[PDB]
Amino acid sequence: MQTDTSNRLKQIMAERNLKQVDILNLSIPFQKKFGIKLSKSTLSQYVNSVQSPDQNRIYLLAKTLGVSEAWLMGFDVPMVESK
Repeated sequence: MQTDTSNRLKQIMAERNLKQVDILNLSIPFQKKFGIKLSKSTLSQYVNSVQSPDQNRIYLLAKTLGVSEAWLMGFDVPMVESK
């Protein structure tokens, strides 16, 4: 069994009372440190199950939110310990 990245993002937003604006703004310092861009439009496509994140944007969002990258991809693993 597994889930998808859209469900994982929705779990984050329910656990921590976040909206997409919070996710995107929390990511800004990480986008600069890692050299990985994420736009408002792209993040909405991930939450609405229109596209899956590529390798670089999983890494960005897993570091931003402090969660396992395998978990954020939708595998049935622990939320925190990969990377």
